[PDB]
Amino acid sequence: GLIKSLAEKEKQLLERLEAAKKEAEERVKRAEAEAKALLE
Amino acid sequence: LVEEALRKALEDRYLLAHEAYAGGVAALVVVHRKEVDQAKAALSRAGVAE
Amino acid sequence: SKLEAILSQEVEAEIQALLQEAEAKAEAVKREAEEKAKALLQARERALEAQYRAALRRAESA
Repeated sequence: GLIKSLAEKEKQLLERLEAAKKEAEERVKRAEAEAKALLE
Repeated sequence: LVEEALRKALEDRYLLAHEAYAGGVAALVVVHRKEVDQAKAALSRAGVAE
Repeated sequence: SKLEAILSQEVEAEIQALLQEAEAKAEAVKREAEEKAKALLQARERALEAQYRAALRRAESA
């Protein structure tokens, strides 16, 4: 029964998907900084 | 009967396991949360159920 | 096995959508700013310039 293995694969993947999203939204918080600055 | 049904529906992307313990053999089908619909449908044919 | 292959690919195409999605929404914010400021620097150019020509007028008349 492999089972354990593939039920680990779903964790790794989720935290890679998670990680993509996070750095993604960081870029948004980055464009927010310039958006104030460029006006200031 | 459950295995054949599973194989056609799922392909082989599932884990089918069984062990005896008295009171039949406990069996499991494991699928992705996306394959769930198909996996259950395979069971419906087989006549065994959740 | 084949089980994990499908799970990878499924997750991976979703990754490709998150990353671009944040980025474009950042760029659009960035580009909003560029416009926002430009219309303001223009607007204060306009007003002051007329209030300049007209100001000197009132002097000239004096």
